[PDB]
Amino acid sequence: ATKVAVAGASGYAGGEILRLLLGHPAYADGRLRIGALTAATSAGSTLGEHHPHLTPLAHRVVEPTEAAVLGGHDAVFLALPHGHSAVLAQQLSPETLIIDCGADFRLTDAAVWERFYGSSHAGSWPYGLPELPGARDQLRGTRRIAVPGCYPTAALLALFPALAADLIEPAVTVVAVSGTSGAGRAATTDLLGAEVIGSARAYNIAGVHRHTPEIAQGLRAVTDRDVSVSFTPVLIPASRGILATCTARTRSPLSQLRAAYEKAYHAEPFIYLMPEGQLPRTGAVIGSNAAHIAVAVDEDAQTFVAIAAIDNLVKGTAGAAVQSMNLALGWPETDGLSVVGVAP
Amino acid sequence: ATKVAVAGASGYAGGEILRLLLGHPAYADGRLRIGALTAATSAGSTLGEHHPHLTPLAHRVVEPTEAAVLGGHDAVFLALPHGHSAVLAQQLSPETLIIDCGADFRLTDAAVWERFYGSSHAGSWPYGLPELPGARDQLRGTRRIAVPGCYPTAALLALFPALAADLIEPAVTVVAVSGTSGAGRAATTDLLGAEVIGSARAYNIAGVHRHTPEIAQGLRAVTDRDVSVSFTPVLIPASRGILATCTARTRSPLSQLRAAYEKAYHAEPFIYLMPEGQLPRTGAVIGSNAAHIAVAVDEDAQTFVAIAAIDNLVKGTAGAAVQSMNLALGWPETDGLSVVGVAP
Amino acid sequence: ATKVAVAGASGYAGGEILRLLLGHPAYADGRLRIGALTAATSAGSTLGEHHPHLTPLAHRVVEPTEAAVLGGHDAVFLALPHGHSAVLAQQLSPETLIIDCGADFRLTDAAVWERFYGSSHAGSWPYGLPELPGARDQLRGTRRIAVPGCYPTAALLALFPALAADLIEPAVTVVAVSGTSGAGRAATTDLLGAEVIGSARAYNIAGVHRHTPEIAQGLRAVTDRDVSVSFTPVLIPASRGILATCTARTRSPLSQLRAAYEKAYHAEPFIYLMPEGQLPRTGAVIGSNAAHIAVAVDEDAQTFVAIAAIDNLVKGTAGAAVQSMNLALGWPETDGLSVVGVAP
Amino acid sequence: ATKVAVAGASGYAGGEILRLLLGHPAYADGRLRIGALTAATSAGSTLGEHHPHLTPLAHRVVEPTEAAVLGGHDAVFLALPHGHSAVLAQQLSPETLIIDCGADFRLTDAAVWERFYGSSHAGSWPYGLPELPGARDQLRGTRRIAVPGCYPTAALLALFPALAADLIEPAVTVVAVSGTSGAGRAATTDLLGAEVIGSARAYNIAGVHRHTPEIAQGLRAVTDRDVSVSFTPVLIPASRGILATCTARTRSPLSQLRAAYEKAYHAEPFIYLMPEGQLPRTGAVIGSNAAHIAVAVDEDAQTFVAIAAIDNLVKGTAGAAVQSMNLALGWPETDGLSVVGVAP
Ligand SMILES: NC(=O)c1ccc[n+]([C@@H]2O[C@H](COP(=O)([O-])OP(=O)(O)OC[C@H]3O[C@@H](n4cnc5c(N)ncnc54)[C@H](OP(=O)(O)O)[C@@H]3O)[C@@H](O)[C@H]2O)c1
Ligand SMILES: NC(=O)c1ccc[n+]([C@@H]2O[C@H](COP(=O)([O-])OP(=O)(O)OC[C@H]3O[C@@H](n4cnc5c(N)ncnc54)[C@H](OP(=O)(O)O)[C@@H]3O)[C@@H](O)[C@H]2O)c1
Ligand SMILES: NC(=O)c1ccc[n+]([C@@H]2O[C@H](COP(=O)([O-])OP(=O)(O)OC[C@H]3O[C@@H](n4cnc5c(N)ncnc54)[C@H](OP(=O)(O)O)[C@@H]3O)[C@@H](O)[C@H]2O)c1
Ligand SMILES: NC(=O)c1ccc[n+]([C@@H]2O[C@H](COP(=O)([O-])OP(=O)(O)OC[C@H]3O[C@@H](n4cnc5c(N)ncnc54)[C@H](OP(=O)(O)O)[C@@H]3O)[C@@H](O)[C@H]2O)c1
Repeated sequence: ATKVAVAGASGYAGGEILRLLLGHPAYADGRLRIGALTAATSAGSTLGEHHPHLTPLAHRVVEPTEAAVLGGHDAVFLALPHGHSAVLAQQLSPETLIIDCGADFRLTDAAVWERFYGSSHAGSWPYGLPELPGARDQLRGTRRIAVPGCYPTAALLALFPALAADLIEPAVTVVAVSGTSGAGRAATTDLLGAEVIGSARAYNIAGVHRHTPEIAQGLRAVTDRDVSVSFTPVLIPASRGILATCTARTRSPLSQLRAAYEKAYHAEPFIYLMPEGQLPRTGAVIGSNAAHIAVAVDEDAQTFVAIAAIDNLVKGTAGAAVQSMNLALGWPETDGLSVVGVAP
Repeated sequence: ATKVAVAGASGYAGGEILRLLLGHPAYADGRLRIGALTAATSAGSTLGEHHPHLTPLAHRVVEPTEAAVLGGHDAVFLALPHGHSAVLAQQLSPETLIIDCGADFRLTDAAVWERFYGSSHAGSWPYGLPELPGARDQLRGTRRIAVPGCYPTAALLALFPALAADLIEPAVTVVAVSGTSGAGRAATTDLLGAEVIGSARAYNIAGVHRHTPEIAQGLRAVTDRDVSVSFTPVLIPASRGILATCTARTRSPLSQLRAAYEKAYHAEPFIYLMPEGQLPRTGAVIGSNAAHIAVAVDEDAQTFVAIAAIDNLVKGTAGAAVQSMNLALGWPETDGLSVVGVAP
Repeated sequence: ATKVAVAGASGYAGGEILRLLLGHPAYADGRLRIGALTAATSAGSTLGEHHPHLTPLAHRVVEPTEAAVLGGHDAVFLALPHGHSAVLAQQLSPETLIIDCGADFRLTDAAVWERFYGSSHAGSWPYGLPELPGARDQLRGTRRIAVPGCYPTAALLALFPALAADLIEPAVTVVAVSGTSGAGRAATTDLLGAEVIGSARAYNIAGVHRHTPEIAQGLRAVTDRDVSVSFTPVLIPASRGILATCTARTRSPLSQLRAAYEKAYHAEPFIYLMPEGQLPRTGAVIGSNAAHIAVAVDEDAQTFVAIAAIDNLVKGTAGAAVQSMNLALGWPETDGLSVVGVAP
Repeated sequence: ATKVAVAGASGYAGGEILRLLLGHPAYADGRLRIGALTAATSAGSTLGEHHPHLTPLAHRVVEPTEAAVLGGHDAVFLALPHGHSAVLAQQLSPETLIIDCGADFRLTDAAVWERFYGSSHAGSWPYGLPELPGARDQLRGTRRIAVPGCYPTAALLALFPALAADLIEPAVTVVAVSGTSGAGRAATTDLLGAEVIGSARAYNIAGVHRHTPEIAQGLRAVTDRDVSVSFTPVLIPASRGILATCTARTRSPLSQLRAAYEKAYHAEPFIYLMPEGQLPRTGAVIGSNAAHIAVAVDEDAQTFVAIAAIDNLVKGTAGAAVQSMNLALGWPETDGLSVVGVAP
């Protein structure tokens, strides 16, 4: 049996990993066991005090996040803020499958990392976005996964097919709305319900958001040209969901762009291209590992437009982690990962 | 193979039955086929124009609700407004399993039906609330099921253990908040998003709500005493969820009340009694077939208080329908019905 | 010119006092000036860092909450958590008008205060609910005001006319839903947007909420029967608004109850009795100082039902404070207090 | 006295005009009277059945929308869907002040109008955006006003100072989120609460939205350069508010751009440039006629970023209508128009 530990089990990403594992077929038949659940200060509390939706695990006592407690598990999810997985990965048995939700091993340019995160670059692990060209093969049998950030997942799925086929200019604009669970459950006044309800605001604008270079990195993997990214995130009064509106200049006809998206995504089970006349909505993908995508051309503005909707906690985090865990373990990639949303 | 038709497939309850069937183990192993999907004016359209979250069924063409279309199915869900079940059930075989989400066959007193619904009584079918004393036995192998209303489900789960144990007075008060999907997807000005968002309102107050006699009927099934029900529903700015606050006068001690609930619900897989110090929240049960329940005693007011949270679309209707379907077909009662909520 | 200080200016109640003062006619004609704005940890920041909606005051620097800073003001609003007004009030001049939004001076029974607040009783000041029988006369020319809690404001307006006329039994039940701004802006995980959005929950149930004795106290002021209060508050996903559903057994006819509410409220400018066939909604009173009320009789359950909607930050706090301020200073009671809501 | 009629009084824009008129100083001192309130199918009903927040007018009976009904009024607000206004305005006296919230008289190019609205071009009236260069001159003493659309108001305020100073390129991108009251109150399934709540969706993308040429026309008024507009609107689960994220290739450093916005807006009472390190939020402007603006430069992407927040119903429509009314009547422009938002 694959014994699984979750570090950061009391946070939003850790809770969603547990939700997905509880529903995974390997948990049903005993090939996957849910072992130690650890955190920082929540140690000693029961899991139900943080995740009342996870009633089968509510009685579990949260433990300290120490190598000894996380030891003895074949797979370890790290659902912590960036800064801990580098040292934590080193203390663990190297045979252990380590799936890091944080950013520590995402970036391939050490100088880019130091500019945006202000610490020593730890390195890079296989990127947990299996639909990216080349990425799936690197995850088969791997023992190290860097799960993508939520906004990059939406932006890259929206944009890479057009850019890989040289059908748009490499200067892209991304304005993405997001529910507030993407910010984590650490209490701040700016994330308070009364503040968030009934309001929308852009934040970390004009290149300072740390996902900007992660989008750039993913796009550079499919083109020769110099990539620039204008990325604006906008917080909206929903708990989950990302709707990324992505634009770039183009002179290619719509029919060519449509065919490029059909070719890239016809055999990708989690990507759904909208029928003609329909557009994505975050409500349709909530609680699923799906991305819903539509493309169009603004002829007057000579601008390509791609819309992508994902659940930030599933395809944008925990579902990507479980998807990559499946590939790493040699299990069917779709195990435990529904494409069906929970709407309305 | 059990072939299933869903009448009212384009509505909220029909869409949620379909979501649950797609995840049901009998669908996965071919024991259950999803057959004809019918409606009224939406006949001729594709299901994706109504339920974009159900992408595996998006291509299905909605058919007319006609006995010729519903025939040849081993099971037929009726997810229609009340008024059509009697005729449709007359036209289907007695061996066909018919599961009615509407009210037509819920009430056992013709005079009560006439007073609250203004029409002749159709009769009554086994009530699809398996947790009620005596209900499960009536549902095993049955071919006719009347699924309960969503508010009675919450209220009856909150109250019947105390009342059946003679630990409270039979004059009960229920004030229940509900998300707006409980009203259905028919477009009215009062259900418009701009109206509902940011606002709460009680409606159909002081005994005019048709679920009042349904609550009373379920309580009279566990006591000979003179039941009265003060029921106030309150619409709140959520899409799903019912939180029923239920009260009754008592002089019994809390210890005896908690023991009554633990005895009644210990072996009930969908009922979760909150640990000491915790209270239910609708967010914890969304997308699950669970009910979360806590009880307390207000000594100064000599008042018993029971709180119950359910998802109105799952345990409040479509999950109850599939739960009853499982019992009717001799399948494991929990098949396809998770207790794990989709939160936050 | 009346110089006004606000202690706790960085909080929700303090911000709403300032919003109302900015729109008060005395502010427009110079009779009223907004002086010191004080807090605790927030001292040293600008007001716009806390209340970006108050742009005319955004540049104001928040000052420490000290007697020296607060001195030299004709009126001082205290918008602090309970337990600080006694120590702060005793350091101001007795001729200073002190208006306390907290509970410190609301309760008239020292033993009840100690039970529910766990500290020594400070005493009691004129209660800032002018519509209560006898209350308005105690406020005229006063220099001490204890502003009521938000739930008691709704429950008392819903219930006192029936109880004062001996038309209902004195055992009352109140189930009130509230937007999340009633909990204050101090950051807790339970108040985070992702948690409160899409979810509802009762809290502090079965008589432990500190507003239970405050409701009982107001009701005891209109009757000599023994009062008891079953009070359940319910957090819902809105930022503002309280909808109180209040019930009591009755043997009086509806016409008599209706007449008692018309008599009590016909001359009350902030109280609006719903037209026949209409019911209150919190969205209709947001941003106004109004209460919208309807009453009914559940004949089958021999139960009176009263529904009251207020804005918890206006008539439930800062509007009541400004309303009482007007009375204390001899200004027209409605000055700066609109009855028109901001909907949708 | 100025007698005012409102056509389309039962809708969202008409109701918000009435809210502002009720708080206008001319209404308080008798110089403005609220006369005929008209609609289509809601004629015969009372206004309270549509706008329960407008309790001082709740008793008013809605009348049919006929030119003879609207005659005899010194000022007429038209808050109807496109069409109607032209036919109605032709039958009204040329000495009547007509303020049209619809699009009929906004556009100055008949071929553009035909292409996006599919009807004959009625002409064009002075555009009701007083902050636009040259606009205030045209509004003084005018008897005809075309009020701008909500999204163009936000986009033009965000972009025109940069473009007028030739500091950015004329190919602009706008992605704007909007609360659902922008869609009007006509009941459709796509606007119902359960659909809108918890979901976000772009609509009318890639140049098909009718506000695209309106944005382009406003920008052409400040540059003789060729303007292109990529405009994407996104519906979010709020009832009010527009947050426009506007980008363009930059040819300038932030200091020059900030200075240009300071110069353009320091005089403007409704336009608030955010302090250093603060960004707009729609919650801060709800219920006010304010727009909050911030600008930035993404150096790595060489992209100018401008964020604008307004209330879609106030500065986006009814507030702009009343603002232009003041100017046309020779009244103080800010009369009845607060800059203070109703937050949280
Ligand atoms: N949330 C998303 O949508 C999303 C999407 C993509 C990627 N991610 C990434 O996933 C990671 C988790 O984010 P989140 O949203 O889940 O935040 P969160 O809800 O606040 O949870 C953070 C968890 O990490 C634990 N923790 C914090 N510091 C710790 C320390 N020194 N040692 C051990 N445990 C510690 C916390 O334990 P305590 O309870 O004791 O504090 C908590 O359980 C982040 O790195 C994020 O970048 C998140
Ligand atoms: N929604 C809940 O939370 C809930 C909970 C418990 C019980 N129920 C009960 O389940 C039933 C469905 O409620 P709902 O929320 O799903 O309403 P809904 O969303 O508005 O949809 C109703 C469905 O019934 C179809 N329909 C209406 N009239 C029909 C007719 N003459 N012939 C054939 N089909 C017709 C409609 O087809 P078209 O699309 O063509 O109109 C539609 O698909 C109700 O009786 C309700 O009491 C609902
Ligand atoms: N909010 C409502 O709906 C409502 C309704 C009715 C009555 N009330 C009552 O009004 C009062 C304020 O509630 P709230 O919702 O506004 O809470 P809040 O949003 O969290 O703000 C509390 C304010 O009090 C300040 N403060 C806290 N401790 C202080 C201390 N030792 N010394 C000086 N200032 C201190 C805080 O300043 P810092 O920012 O520096 O911490 C803050 O500005 C409460 O007593 C409440 O019971 C509230
Ligand atoms: N809503 C916004 O945020 C916004 C912002 C900027 C500009 N505008 C513009 O303002 C106008 C009103 O939009 P809205 O949001 O208020 O829509 P709405 O909420 O649906 O109301 C539309 C109003 O127009 C009336 N009406 C409809 N058809 C009519 C007809 N043949 N004859 C007479 N009256 C008719 C309606 O009366 P009945 O009740 O009888 O149907 C109703 O009162 C639109 O042109 C819009 O472009 C709106």
